[PDB]
Amino acid sequence: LECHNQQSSQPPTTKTCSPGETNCYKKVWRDHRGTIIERGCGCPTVKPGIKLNCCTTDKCNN
Repeated sequence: LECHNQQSSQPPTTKTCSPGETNCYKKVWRDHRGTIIERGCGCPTVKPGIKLNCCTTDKCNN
């Protein structure tokens, strides 16, 4: 599996996940810096204050 890994509004990039990984994630929240989006491999738990999407196809987390 490859997923997108760039932050926020930066130009899209990608990485290959570790073997066995079937998830990509995108995670959006606000803090003192502004709005942050983090993208990568896997899928963390749902947390208050964070909008999370996890998807299972190449480059889906754009």
